[PDB]
Amino acid sequence: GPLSVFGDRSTGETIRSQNVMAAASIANIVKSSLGPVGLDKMLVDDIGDVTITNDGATILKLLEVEHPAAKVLCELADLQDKEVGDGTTSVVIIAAELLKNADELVKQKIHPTSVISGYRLACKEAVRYINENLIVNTDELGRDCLINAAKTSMSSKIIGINGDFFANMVVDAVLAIKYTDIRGQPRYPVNSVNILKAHGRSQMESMLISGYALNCVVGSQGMPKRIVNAKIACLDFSLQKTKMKLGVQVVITDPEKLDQIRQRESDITKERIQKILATGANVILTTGGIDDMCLKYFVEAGAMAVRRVLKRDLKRIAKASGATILSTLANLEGEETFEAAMLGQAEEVVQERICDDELILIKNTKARTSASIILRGANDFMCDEMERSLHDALCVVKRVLESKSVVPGGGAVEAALSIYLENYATSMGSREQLAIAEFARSLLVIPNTLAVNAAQDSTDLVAKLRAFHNEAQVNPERKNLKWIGLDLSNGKPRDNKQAGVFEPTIVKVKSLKFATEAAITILRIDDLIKLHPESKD
Amino acid sequence: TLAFDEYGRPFLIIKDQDRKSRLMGLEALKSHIMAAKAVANTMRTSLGPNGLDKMMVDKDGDVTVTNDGATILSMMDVDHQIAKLMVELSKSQDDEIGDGTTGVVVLAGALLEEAEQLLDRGIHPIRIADGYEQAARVAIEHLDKISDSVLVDIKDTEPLIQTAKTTLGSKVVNSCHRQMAEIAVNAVLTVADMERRDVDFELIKVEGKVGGRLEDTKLIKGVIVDKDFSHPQMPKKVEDAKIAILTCPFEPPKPKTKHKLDVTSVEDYKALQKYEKEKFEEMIQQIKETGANLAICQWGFDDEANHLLLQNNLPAVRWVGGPEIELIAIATGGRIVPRFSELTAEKLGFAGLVQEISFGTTKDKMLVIEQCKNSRAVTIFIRGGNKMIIEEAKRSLHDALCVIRNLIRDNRVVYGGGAAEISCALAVSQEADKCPTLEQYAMRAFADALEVIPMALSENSGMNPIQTMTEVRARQVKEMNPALGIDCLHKGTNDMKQQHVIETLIGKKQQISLATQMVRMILKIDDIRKPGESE
Amino acid sequence: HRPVLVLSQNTKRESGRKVQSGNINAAKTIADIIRTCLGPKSMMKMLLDPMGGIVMTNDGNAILREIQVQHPAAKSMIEISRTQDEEVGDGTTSVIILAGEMLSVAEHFLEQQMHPTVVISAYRKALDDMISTLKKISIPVDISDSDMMLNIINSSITTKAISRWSSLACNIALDAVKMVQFEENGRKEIDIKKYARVEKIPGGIIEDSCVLRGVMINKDVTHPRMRRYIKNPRIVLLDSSLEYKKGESQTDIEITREEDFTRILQMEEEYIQQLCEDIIQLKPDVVITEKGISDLAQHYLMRANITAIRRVRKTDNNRIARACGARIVSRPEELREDDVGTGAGLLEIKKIGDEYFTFITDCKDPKACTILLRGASKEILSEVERNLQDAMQVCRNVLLDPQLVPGGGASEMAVAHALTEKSKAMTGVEQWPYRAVAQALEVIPRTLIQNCGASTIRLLTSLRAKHTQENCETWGVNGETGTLVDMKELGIWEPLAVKLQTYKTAVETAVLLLRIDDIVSGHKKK
Repeated sequence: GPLSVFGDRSTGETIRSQNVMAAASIANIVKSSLGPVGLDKMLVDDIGDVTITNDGATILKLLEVEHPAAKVLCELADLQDKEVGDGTTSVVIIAAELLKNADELVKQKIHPTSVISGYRLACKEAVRYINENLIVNTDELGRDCLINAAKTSMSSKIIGINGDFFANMVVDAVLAIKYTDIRGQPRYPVNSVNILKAHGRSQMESMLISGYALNCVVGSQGMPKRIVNAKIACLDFSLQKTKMKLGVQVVITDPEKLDQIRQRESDITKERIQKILATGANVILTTGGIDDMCLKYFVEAGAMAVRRVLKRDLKRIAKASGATILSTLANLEGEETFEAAMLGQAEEVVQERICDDELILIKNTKARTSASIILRGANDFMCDEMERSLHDALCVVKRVLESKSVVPGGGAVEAALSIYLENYATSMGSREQLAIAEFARSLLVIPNTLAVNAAQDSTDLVAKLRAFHNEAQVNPERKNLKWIGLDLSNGKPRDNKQAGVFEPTIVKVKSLKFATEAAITILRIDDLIKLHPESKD
Repeated sequence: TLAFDEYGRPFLIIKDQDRKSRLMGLEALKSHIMAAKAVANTMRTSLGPNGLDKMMVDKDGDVTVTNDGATILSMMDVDHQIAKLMVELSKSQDDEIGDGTTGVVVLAGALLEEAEQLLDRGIHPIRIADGYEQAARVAIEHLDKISDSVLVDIKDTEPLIQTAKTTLGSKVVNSCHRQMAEIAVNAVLTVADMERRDVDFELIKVEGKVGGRLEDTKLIKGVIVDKDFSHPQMPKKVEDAKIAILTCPFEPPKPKTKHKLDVTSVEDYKALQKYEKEKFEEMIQQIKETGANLAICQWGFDDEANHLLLQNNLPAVRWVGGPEIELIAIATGGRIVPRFSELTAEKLGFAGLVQEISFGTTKDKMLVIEQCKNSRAVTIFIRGGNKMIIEEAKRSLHDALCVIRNLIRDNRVVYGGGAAEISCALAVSQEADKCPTLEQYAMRAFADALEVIPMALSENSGMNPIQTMTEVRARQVKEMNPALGIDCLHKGTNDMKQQHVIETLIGKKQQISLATQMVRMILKIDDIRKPGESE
Repeated sequence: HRPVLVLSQNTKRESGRKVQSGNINAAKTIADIIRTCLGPKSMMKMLLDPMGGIVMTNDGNAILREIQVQHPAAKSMIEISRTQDEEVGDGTTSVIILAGEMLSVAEHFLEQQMHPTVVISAYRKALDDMISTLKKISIPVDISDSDMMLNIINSSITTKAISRWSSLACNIALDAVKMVQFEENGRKEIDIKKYARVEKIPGGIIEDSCVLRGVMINKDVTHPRMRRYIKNPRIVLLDSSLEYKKGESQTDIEITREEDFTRILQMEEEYIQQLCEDIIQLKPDVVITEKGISDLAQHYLMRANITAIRRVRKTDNNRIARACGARIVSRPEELREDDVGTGAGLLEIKKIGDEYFTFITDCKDPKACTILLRGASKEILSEVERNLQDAMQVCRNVLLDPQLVPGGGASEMAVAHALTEKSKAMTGVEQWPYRAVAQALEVIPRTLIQNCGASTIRLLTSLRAKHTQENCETWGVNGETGTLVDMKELGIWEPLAVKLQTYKTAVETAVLLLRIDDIVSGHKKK
């Protein structure tokens, strides 16, 4: 009679209903943290580690989900971080609503294949519509779009200050790391910016360092802690007493030579450690270690020798200071070389006291003038959130510089698209007008959620927004009402272009494409079989 | 989801929802049909002259071997709400007609089995149920076309004996194939009311005593009770009985209310002793004054009465039960007398030889009445070599008595042996294509289901159902449809007119109607809410 | 047993008003632990630890570190005390009290249909005016005056239990900090963390405590034949051993001739001789190392009349170098005259309670010091050691930031009034939660007079009234009398840096904790 499958099998409307619930249980998490009027969450694990955040990415990475329909939304959020870098909240909210509306269509006997087909047509047209209603590139706005974009991205974060303190640090830090590659690629690799934390002064005393901040110490308390006009020697080999390899053994039948053989183990080390200093180097950076004999030669030479630093940071210093990293000897069976002419430079290398701890800064570097940001918070909870907030802000400004196009924020994009698609649904409305209209309606979840979190009348505030966007589409008298959004502080419409509310174009075009694919996939899981684990036999 | 909402809270609608089960779809319908297959597979094994017996073991360890579907299906331990209804189907047929205890289950099962393909074709479950009504009307209308009888219930009882032989032929009493057929006819026709065509089931009693053989079963024109003469030396033979039926104990009359007689003097003590002695004498002489020579009493006797019964040559028995004195008074033409002082000759019963029978080494002392005067009640006395054959013989004669009653109710008969079923299947097929609007598949399914009976009969008869059905169905079309059926030994030809295979018209009319209604009420269900474990 | 289909098995959620008021209530609860550890009349708290020890203190940070809480919001207030302990010295109790009040006033407004971002924004704006006001009421310090510096320290040890011996503790702290004022390259530093050693020895009385012009180590001489008293030693500091060890290799020496066994052993003795000849060329009196000294090495050292210390800790050897002026080397073969600790003073090995302590003191110009504490037991010694840590931090603070603010509650009242006078022109929804900050500031003089047993109506009413005038602005609380005295006569002055950080921490603490609307518990990490 039944299948002889040893697990549990559900078909029909059982799974079609469960996937809607599971998807909602995820959207319900991040809906409350949308916009500047949202509030933060505190996540506490089983053992007592407390994380403060409000971003959709960190929250969904930390919180465990079990239903296979919920993992889809978690993966969607992870993709947004990879492709864009920001905006990771609306992709879960919008994607969940696409499923909710599709469920209503399926229960009305609209064939799943006609729901999917209609959704793809609506997405493709939405991409066209937004690309025909763009505001301006970044040439007319100049630096104003960069300060505004930074403050826009901060509006929902702990560094959402009223002033321009952080916005200036972010925009200048990104512009200071301009590296042009072949064929006109003025890249801004924000991943190279070292962000430091310290529990110290208030937020408005954070530093922007011209140069690089290396999380290291001078070490032996006889070395100088400030060098002016330094030459930097980057190397990656161990400054230690010379060791033999396992394949070589010392077999002595004449003890008279024992003392000479033993002495050799220190003669090689003491000569090489001095010949790298005869080059004129002032600061020596190594990822290995410096033993007790070797420290003497760095101290007495008046050199700063920093040990046990990360390889990922030494490579960044060497590129920024113009140094070559020395790993071994060269010059085609030369005796000893040490590449004396390949030292880097810096105007100053100094160790400072940063919240009763030690940090060595390399100033200006004289080759590429890299940047580093050192954040100050009151406690560890703030410091971790501030680092996350800074990383996001650095990414948004990067994307604005690379993709020279801005769109209005404040829900203006979703409101405009919700009307354009309704006209498409009528014009091509044969059998799929229901799926196209529902796709368009799902777009309004963004100005709706923002109104709710702001404690505004959602049904009046958003309805008024649509009235302005409709007039400029049905009365073509150049009404110029298509860039109006919501002012969540007053409950009134605002002109987002004059208000300075800009968002990247890509955070909207890509979110629509990604949410569509996920929304389609979740609609084709009518049956579910789950097998019992091999635990009880 | 239940017990989990989108907000993380529990979601509870009904009590103990986690212990419930619901599955609708087409799975409720397939589960009902599949469960019915398990029922049909049981009863198909006991259909026809070669039908095999079942051994039923009761919860207390008692064992009886029977063929009667009413005794097989009533002893089931099936915990399924639809399979239980299949038993009720056999009950309704047993109560109204009393014959087709096997047939209605096999037919109803075939309708459910053939319906399986109709659901897989995408036909609405209810349209299937309605389609069976359109086809059933055709079979019923043609069933009443071919029918004839020459039974008058006077003397020409040949087709009536033949009907009893057809019914009994399926039972385990064929060693008395003729003897029990004649007993059944004589039992009913001597009590039936020809004016209204009514037969009172209480006028035929069935008794039995273990021992002897089936061939010793007799019809007694009278009553059989447990005889126990109060006086052990009382003569055991009355040649000409004048029977007094009395419902009063042979003891001094007492009031029904609280009495508490006050005795003070010795004259009071001694005087009562005399008065009580006289009461014993009067109550006996009041019987003799009526000419009575045999008393039958619901109550017992005093020791004083037994001596007076001896001296007055007045035999009597004791502690005869309610229904026994009721039947005796009717069978003998008498009346029940409340008291001794109300005795009169006009209320005495009249009967011939009164004797008790001793059986082997036992002390059963059973009554036999030889002669009676226009009695309207008979008793059947069943013998047998073991307890099982006697109890089955009771059911075997019961069926024979029932089909006789059915002919009295309605004297229209049909030809059996599958001839009626095959002819109906052919008739429905001819009209199934007039007109194939929507119901073409359903009406053909009905016609195919009707053949489950001659096919199961062929299998139990040892024949291939394809080789048998294709020949008979062809022969019934190539020539004017004869009453052509099937049999195991063929008896020469399969002409039901020459084999004398007789079945009642009203029997089959009920089998088709009741089976169809039962199928409908179990098809039109798509949700079963049965509870699971207690906790 | 078929399970219920769920997500996030065995997790809990709490959201809404149960969190908005819940987290504030948690902060209110923990805030009271040290409420009585603010004023000069504080009581001692006896804390028991699971190890079996006892801590007797009134230091706000030391008390809170010993309290284990379950509520995830209370843990945030513990972290606040951790930050303050490193940024400032005596900015402890007053920060936890004020931070709690910033949340208390928030609860009032949050329940009045105000969005958390309006309450948070109002507090962030108020900070700018509290910081601006403090800088306008400061007084410059001439840090070269001995008496001004001693008075500043006196004001920081009054609260603590060693105030009875203020005429001793103030001099200990002031000089100990001066001895660790470093300037070698182009950077001025005051190092009170690596070289400001406090050495406590049970026995004696607290009046015996002193600061040593040098260092001491709990070590004896390697050999009794070596000098225990050297007036003017030439000190050499070694990091290497004076032993012979098998090298980290696979050396295999075949013994084949009659003499081979004894010849190998002779060379081992010659190795020690080579080292002994190189470490005496500088004519040292004292050799201090970290690693073992062989018996043969001691033979030659005794002949040279050299005093040796065997196994000195790295933290002690680096401190000796700073006090005696010697250089630590790890290669005896490269010893030079420049390594010899000239300018060092007396070496003497003393016995304190039948335990040896080596003193290297009376140095010409040491850059490191040890504070020698004596007392009945670890009870008083632990109290003194911790209190001196605060006194040296407060001395260091004003030496780097020579600005004082009139303390004892005078600062908090002046700022509260400055906020009120500006608030009159806000003319918006933020006007009311802005003024609420000024009310929270008054908790400090309120708690100062409550802990003294004084009326909370008579003193605060009069004190607030006095701060309506622009002449004094220095009226505060006399924690000894229970009345109101102009701080210009009490002399209670507090570092500006501590006052600036106090307000910055209190406001930023609230910014974090007022944003939490949802607590998620029960998840595990991988």
